[PDB]
Amino acid sequence: TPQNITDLCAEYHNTQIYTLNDKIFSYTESLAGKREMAIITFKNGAIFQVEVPGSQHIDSQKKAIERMKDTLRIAYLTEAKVEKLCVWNNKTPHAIAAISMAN
Amino acid sequence: TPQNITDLCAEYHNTQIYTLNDKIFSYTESLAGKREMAIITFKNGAIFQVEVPGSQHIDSQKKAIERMKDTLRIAYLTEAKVEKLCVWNNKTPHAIAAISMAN
Amino acid sequence: TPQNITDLCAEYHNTQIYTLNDKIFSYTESLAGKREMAIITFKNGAIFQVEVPGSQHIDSQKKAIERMKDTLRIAYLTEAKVEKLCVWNNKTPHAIAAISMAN
Amino acid sequence: TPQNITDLCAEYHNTQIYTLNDKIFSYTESLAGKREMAIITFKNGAIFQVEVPGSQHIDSQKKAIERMKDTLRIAYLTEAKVEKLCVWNNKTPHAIAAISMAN
Amino acid sequence: TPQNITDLCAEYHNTQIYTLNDKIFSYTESLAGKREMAIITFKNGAIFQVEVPGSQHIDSQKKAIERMKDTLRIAYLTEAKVEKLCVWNNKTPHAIAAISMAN
Ligand SMILES: CC(=O)N[C@H]1[C@@H](O[C@H]2[C@@H](O)[C@@H](CO)O[C@@H](O[C@H]3[C@H](O[C@@H]4O[C@@H](C)[C@@H](O)[C@@H](O)[C@@H]4O)[C@@H](O)[C@@H](O)O[C@@H]3CO)[C@@H]2O[C@@H]2O[C@@H](C)[C@@H](O)[C@@H](O)[C@@H]2O)O[C@H](CO)[C@H](O)[C@@H]1O
Ligand SMILES: CC(=O)N[C@H]1[C@@H](O[C@H]2[C@@H](O)[C@@H](CO)O[C@@H](O[C@H]3[C@H](O[C@@H]4O[C@@H](C)[C@@H](O)[C@@H](O)[C@@H]4O)[C@@H](O)[C@@H](O)O[C@@H]3CO)[C@@H]2O[C@@H]2O[C@@H](C)[C@@H](O)[C@@H](O)[C@@H]2O)O[C@H](CO)[C@H](O)[C@@H]1O
Ligand SMILES: CC(=O)N[C@H]1[C@@H](O[C@H]2[C@@H](O)[C@@H](CO)O[C@@H](O[C@H]3[C@H](O[C@@H]4O[C@@H](C)[C@@H](O)[C@@H](O)[C@@H]4O)[C@@H](O)[C@H](O)O[C@@H]3CO)[C@@H]2O[C@@H]2O[C@@H](C)[C@@H](O)[C@@H](O)[C@@H]2O)O[C@H](CO)[C@H](O)[C@@H]1O
Ligand SMILES: C[C@@H]1O[C@@H](O)[C@@H](O)[C@H](O)[C@@H]1O
Ligand SMILES: [Ca+2]
Ligand SMILES: [Ca+2]
Ligand SMILES: [Ca+2]
Ligand SMILES: [Ca+2]
Ligand SMILES: [Ca+2]
Ligand SMILES: [Ca+2]
Ligand SMILES: [Ca+2]
Ligand SMILES: [Ca+2]
Ligand SMILES: [Ca+2]
Ligand SMILES: [Ca+2]
Repeated sequence: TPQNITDLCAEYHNTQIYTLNDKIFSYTESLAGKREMAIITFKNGAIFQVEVPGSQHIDSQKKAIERMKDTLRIAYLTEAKVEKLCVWNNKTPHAIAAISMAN
Repeated sequence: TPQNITDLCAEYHNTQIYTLNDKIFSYTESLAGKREMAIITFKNGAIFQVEVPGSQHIDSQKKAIERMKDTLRIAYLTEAKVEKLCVWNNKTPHAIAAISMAN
Repeated sequence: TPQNITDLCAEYHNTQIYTLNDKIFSYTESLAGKREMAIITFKNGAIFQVEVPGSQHIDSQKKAIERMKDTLRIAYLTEAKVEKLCVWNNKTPHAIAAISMAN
Repeated sequence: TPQNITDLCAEYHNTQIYTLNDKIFSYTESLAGKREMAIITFKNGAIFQVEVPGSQHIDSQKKAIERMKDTLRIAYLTEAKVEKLCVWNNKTPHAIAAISMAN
Repeated sequence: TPQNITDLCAEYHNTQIYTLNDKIFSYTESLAGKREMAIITFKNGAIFQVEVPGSQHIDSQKKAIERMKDTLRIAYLTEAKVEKLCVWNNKTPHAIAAISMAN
């Protein structure tokens, strides 16, 4: 089991770490059919999504996807500093696999 | 996959973007049978609903509807600025499909 | 579809409106068997319940009943001003059907 | 249907009301197998549990037990004054049936 | 039934109490397949996980595992003092069984 976000992300092909050290600049969420997703941006221009749940996901991931959207919303509203995001770079916008927060 | 609320909105027939750049003025919620819904308003007079779940909604939208009501409630209680809403303008009040929050 | 709490409330028999314009004074909840409910009070002495879920409630209402109790708890904790309640007056205490909040 | 915690409590055998009028001093929760429970303490040394779900609870209590643990966590974190707890006194620690908050 | 975290922890093999008396330094959450987990850190260098759910967990633990991740997130965002953690020390990072907060 990895002990940090960087090591976790390195377990996956098609992932990279973005180091933001910044609060989330905007938060977007959609309930439209086939676009049940969230999109966040940062002041530097980065745009990331939480993917629409789908065939690329195993059943163990469905609760986690819902948790990640909960996390991003509350981070946005508390202005919480996002340290790193582990993201899939084989999707546009890049898709969030993991997030770390620190003061 | 779209990169913002505007492009997302444009993927659907009968939707429109409203730009509010304002906090939610009022939040209303009902548990009454056949009226399990939320209604928000803005200072400018805009009134928007999250629809009662029914046959216009595919199963994947169900969770997303419940999430949208959570988001609108907490956005209200935190006085969070709403940037844009993507809505179905074929319903009265207009029905929320997506929301973006930013300053 | 109604556009406000008053018009919603009018769609049902045995309901009335209270206009509190005040924060919730007290919040109570219970997990005891057959009494899985919440009760709220206002400074003016009004007492209201979210009913125990039951045969009088259609399946679509079950999720809404849970949400209502979530809303009341967070409204209480943030000292959010309640504008109006729509309640059923054929129950004792009067039972909440819908709520509106505005600053 | 009762109108307050004291009357609700009096509808059950092996219950009593504690009147704390204080915030929760400590919050403990466990995910360990067979001890999926929460424990609260008050500064006066009183200790209470939310029981591990079990055959002593009817299905309708299952959601309400989960709500109670949510309520105690957020009360702890917001330093909300707990007015009274109704508890079953044939358990050790005494088991929470209901809570009121006021202040 | 135990009355505190130290006694609860002692009912299990391969556990120990860590006494932190400090807020969470970092919170990390992942939705990546087979790594649906959370990791927290403390200023002192301690790293702990909430395990990916697996065959080492019974059905009654599933909801509590989701609850714990909810608790850690909100503890982190509130800068809540964590008193103790009961952890499995035959996992790396050590795996959270129970948490107590007090300040
Ligand atoms: C920083 C890092 O870890 N790795 C690389 C990487 O980063 C760029 C790559 O993700 C491309 C993919 O198109 O997007 C660039 O950002 C765009 C923004 O694109 C949006 O945000 C990213 C993160 C993706 O989700 C993408 O799908 C989104 O559309 C766009 O919104 C606008 O801001 O323009 C920038 C490019 O200027 C990534 O660039 C990196 O992040 C941006 C925000 C900015 O900080 C750049 O300075 C930074 O490089 O690939 C690039 C390729 O040049 C480099 O190798 C990075 O080192
Ligand atoms: C009785 C008691 O509470 N602790 C013992 C115990 O503690 C050390 C032990 O848990 C080892 C792992 O076997 O880890 C040491 O911490 C590492 C950090 O490791 C991470 O956090 C711990 C808690 C585990 O989850 C581990 O899997 C994680 O990797 C590591 O991140 C880095 O910071 O280095 C430290 C020190 O090696 C535990 O050490 C204790 O806790 C740390 C935070 C610090 O306070 C240490 O000074 C302290 O000893 O075992 C040691 C003997 O190894 C002592 O008996 C403790 O009393
Ligand atoms: C973005 C866009 O295309 N806007 C055009 C649109 O806006 C009006 C329509 O959306 C109509 C359709 O009913 O409602 C108008 O607003 C009413 C308001 O309606 C409630 O809120 C709107 C957003 C809808 O969800 C309705 O279903 C709701 O009932 C009433 O509650 C209010 O009392 O009165 C206003 C009219 O003043 C929309 O008005 C626009 O948005 C409002 C909030 C104001 O900003 C107003 O100035 C705008 O015009 O249709 C108009 C036609 O005049 C324009 O073409 C807009 O571009
Ligand atoms: C109110 C009391 O508080 C503590 O002393 C517990 O050990 C008792 O069992 C009871 O819960
Ligand atoms: Ca700010
Ligand atoms: Ca702000
Ligand atoms: Ca901080
Ligand atoms: Ca204000
Ligand atoms: Ca006050
Ligand atoms: Ca306000
Ligand atoms: Ca204080
Ligand atoms: Ca207060
Ligand atoms: Ca601080
Ligand atoms: Ca405090």
